[PDB]
Amino acid sequence: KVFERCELARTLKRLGMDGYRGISLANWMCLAKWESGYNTRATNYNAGDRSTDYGIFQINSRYWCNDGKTPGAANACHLSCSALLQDNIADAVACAKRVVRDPQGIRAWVAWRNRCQNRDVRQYVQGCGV
Repeated sequence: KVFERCELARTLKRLGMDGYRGISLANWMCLAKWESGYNTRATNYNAGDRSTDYGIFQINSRYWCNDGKTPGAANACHLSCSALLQDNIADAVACAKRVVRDPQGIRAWVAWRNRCQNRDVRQYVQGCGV
């Protein structure tokens, strides 16, 4: 499913993402936008290390979810990577919450550093009523 901007903003707030571990809703929106373009079925294979990024937040199989084919990987979210390809984003959100509970926080995604960090991210939530 490809979410519309404000539709996603409202869904994320209801799932308790606003201010989670100090991360504002607009930051989560900026992350989803640059990671998948708000697309829940997005997958990206990394030929370099044999891992795959899954879903709206593009969560990596090396540490967060199990897909069976990634070498010496972990599954911190205790989920099949398939769970991160559903239209219902509850599982993806629960896993994203787990990722930021680590010391790096939102910095775990290099895309956030490149496209969101130190920028005016207000635009991602403007007019959405959140």
